[PDB]
Amino acid sequence: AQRVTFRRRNPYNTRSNKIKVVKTPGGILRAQHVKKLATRPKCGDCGSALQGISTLRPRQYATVSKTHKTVSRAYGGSRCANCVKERIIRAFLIEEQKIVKKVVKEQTEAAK
Amino acid sequence: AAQKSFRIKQKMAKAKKQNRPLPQWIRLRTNNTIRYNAKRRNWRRTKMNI
Amino acid sequence: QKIAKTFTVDVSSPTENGVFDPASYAKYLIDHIKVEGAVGNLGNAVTVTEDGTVVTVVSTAKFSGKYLKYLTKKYLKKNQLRDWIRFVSTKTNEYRLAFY
Amino acid sequence: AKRTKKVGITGKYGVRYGSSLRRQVKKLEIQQHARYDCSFCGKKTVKRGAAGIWTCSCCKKTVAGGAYTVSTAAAATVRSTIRRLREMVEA
Amino acid sequence: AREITDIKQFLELTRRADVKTATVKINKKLNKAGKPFRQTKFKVRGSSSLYTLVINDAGKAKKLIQSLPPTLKVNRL
RNA sequence: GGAAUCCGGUUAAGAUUCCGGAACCUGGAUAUGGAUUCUUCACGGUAACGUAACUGAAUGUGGAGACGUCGGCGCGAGCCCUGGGAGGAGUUAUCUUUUCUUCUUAACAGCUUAUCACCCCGGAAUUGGUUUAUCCGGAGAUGGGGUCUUAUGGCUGGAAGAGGCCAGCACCUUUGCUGGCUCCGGUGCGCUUGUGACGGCCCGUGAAAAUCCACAGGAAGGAAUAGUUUUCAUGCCAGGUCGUACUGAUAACCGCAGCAGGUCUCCAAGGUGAACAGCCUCUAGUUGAUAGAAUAAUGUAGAUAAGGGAAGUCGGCAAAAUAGAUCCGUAACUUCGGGAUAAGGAUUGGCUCUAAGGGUCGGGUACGAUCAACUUAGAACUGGUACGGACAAGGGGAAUCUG
Repeated sequence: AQRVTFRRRNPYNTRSNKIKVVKTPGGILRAQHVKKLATRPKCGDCGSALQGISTLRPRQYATVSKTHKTVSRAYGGSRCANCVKERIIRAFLIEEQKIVKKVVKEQTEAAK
Repeated sequence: AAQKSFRIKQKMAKAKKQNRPLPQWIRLRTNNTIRYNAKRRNWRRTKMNI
Repeated sequence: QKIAKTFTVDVSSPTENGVFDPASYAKYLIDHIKVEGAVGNLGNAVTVTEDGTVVTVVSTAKFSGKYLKYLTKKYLKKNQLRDWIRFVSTKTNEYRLAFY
Repeated sequence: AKRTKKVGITGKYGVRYGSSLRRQVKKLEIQQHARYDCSFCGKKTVKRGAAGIWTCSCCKKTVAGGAYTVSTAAAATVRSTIRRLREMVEA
Repeated sequence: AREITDIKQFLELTRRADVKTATVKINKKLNKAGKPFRQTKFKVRGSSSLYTLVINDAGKAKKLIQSLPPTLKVNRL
C-alpha cells in the first residue's frame, strides 16, 4: 500500500511515460520508467516478422554485432526464407521460359 | 514556470535585488528627501506581469 | 521430519534478585502448552525440564519461540512480574529474562 | 435457438430508425459481413476490410470490389463486355 | 557486473594493467542442506567492468590469494 | 517522434544532479589479443537457422520510428489475502499456539526461459485438431523431431559490504563498538497495470519526419616468407549551454482578497457490499473557519404527527410512499426489435447441518491417495414476525397535444 510518483516532469500518462513499479533494495516501492516496446522486423515481401533478427528500438541496431541483425542466406534480414524461396523458383522458371520464348519465335520467322 | 527560460529567470533575478528597503544611510544625506522605498514589490500584492 | 527442537530459557537474572522462581514457571509451561489445541495432551512428545536456572523445552510437536514468549509473557502478567522482567532472545532459540 | 424473428443482424439498432430503413441495412450488412470464396486459392476466406476492399485470409490477396459485396452487378457485366470486345480484336 | 567462471581466465585478468585493485569478500553460507561453509568472492575491478569469481572450496581459495600479483591492492572484506 | 543511470547515503532547505558503488550511450582517436587468409574476403546445419568476429563504395529496395476503439481470454509485475519459522511491541479478572509489525533486492550483464511463426519426416474420410468465442488441414492437418522472437520469468553477478529488525556493552563527548537474524512457502472470476493471441465495429480503416539497420549490387582494396580486417574482447580521451528551490490551491494561480467559485494529470490499503457508491478504519495529513453565556419571537437546515387523505393550490409545488437481491406473474399496443423492473405478489436474520459444482499424481503393450476453492440449492432449530434491520435504493397506471 505504498503509493508512488512519476520521476520526470511529464505528469501525463502518455506513450513515452510508462511506469513499472519495482521494489528497491531500500525496501520501498519506486516507479521506473519503461521505454516503448520494440517491434520485430517485418519481411519486405510478405510482411511477416522474420526470425533470427533481434527486436530492438531502431538506434540500438548500431550497438549490436552483425549476427543479431542477419541470417546466413541471400536476403538475410530483409526477406523471410519463403519469399526468398519463391524468388529463386520465379527467377529460374521465367528466365528459362524466356529461353523458350526466344526460339519459339525463331521458328515463326523461319516459317512465314 | 518551475521549468523556465533564461530570459524569465533573468527578470526575477533583477526583481529579487529590488526587493529591499532603503539603505538607511541614504536618509542622513544632505538635502535627501527620499523617506522610503516607493517602488517596493511583494508577491501577493502586485504581480510582475512577467 | 521427526527432528527435535530445543528452546532454552535463561531465568538466571531474577532468581538472584528474589522476584522469581523457576519451579512454578516450569510447572506453568506443562499445564498450559496446547498440543493439538488441548492442554494436558503433552505426553512425552513435549518435555519441560528445569535445571534450576535454565528452563528448557525439547519439542517434536508444534511449539514455536513465539509461543514460548507468549506463555512467558502470560506467566509474568499473572505474577505481576512485568515492568521488571522482559523476555529477550539472545540467539536463535536461546532466550533470556531481563531484570530492572 | 432462433433468437429473433425478422430483424436478424439489425436487432442491434433496437426499436429505432424506421423499419424500412432497418430492412435496407439488413440487406447489405449481411453481404458485407459474410465470407466469400477466394478466386485464387478456392477457400471461403475473403472478408471486407473497408468499403470496396476485400482481403483473403490465406494467400493474402486483396481484391478490389463493391462496397458491400465482392462483385457488384454492374461490374460483372462490364468484365464480360470487355471480354466480348477483346475477342473481337484477336479474331 | 560480470561473473568470471574460469579460474585461469581470472588470473590473466589481474595482469591486464588497468586492474590496480581487487577485494576478497567472505560470505557465510550453507552447503544446500545442513552445515555452514565459507564461500569467498574474488572481485577485481577493471577499467570498465567488475569481474567476480566465486570460490566455494575454502581450500582452493587459499591457493588463489597466493596466486594474486603482489601489486594488487587487495582489500580483505 | 527521440542515443544513454540505477541503488544506497547525505541537507536547515538540493538531488535520477552531490557522495560511495555499479552501468550504459555518443563522438573521437587508437594498441594488443582473438578471427580470416597458401581455396584469399569464416565455417556448421537437410532446413528453419547458429555464432566472439567473418571486407563491400556509388546506386536501389525494404524494415523500424509508425500508431484506432471496444469486448472477453491467457501470461507477467506490484498490491491484497494467508501458513510455518526467526525478532520486537500490545492484551492478559477470565480467554486467546493470540493482535500488530521486520523478513527487501535496482539499473546493467551472462546462462536459461513463449504464445505466435517457420523447418524436416510423414501423407489424413470412419474427417481430425482446437478456442471462452469455429476456425484450420493435400496450397500438406493430427503426430514425432527441431529453429527463432526474449515481452516476460528463473538462477548467478551487481550484493550484502547496502537497507531492515533486534540484542549486549559503553558515555558531560565528535558519539561509538560488537554480535545475531534478514528464511521457506500457498492461493485467486481478487485490484491496478503492462502484454500476447484474437474477436466486434466503420460510406470513420484511426499522423508525419528526423533517425537507425538490413538486403541487393560488386566499384574497389586486397596475403605466402606474409598481409587483410576494428559491426568480436579489452584498453584511452571528452561530452558544452539553459531549467532544476517551493506551492499547485477552502492561504503560494485567476477571480479588486488569505473569495464556499474556476483550474490539466499520475499513484491508490482493509471491511461491508455488484461496486472507484454510501458508512467505518490503517499509512500519510489536518484538528484550520472570532469566541463565551443563555435557549424568546421570527427565520435557515433537519424531523415527527392522532382521524381524514389533495377537501389546499393555477397546478399534488414541497414532502411522503416505492426501492437491493431471489422466485413467480406480466396487459393493450408494436416499426415484432420492444413495451418490461410493465402491472401485481411471495421470500430475505442468526446458528447447526445436507447436497452439487474442482486441481495434481502413478496404470503393461476398474478406482485411490492428496490439495485448494466461494457459488448455488435444501433441512432442522431459534427470536417481542424480526431480518436489503444503518447505509444505499423505481411510485405506478389510463389517455390527449407535440417533437
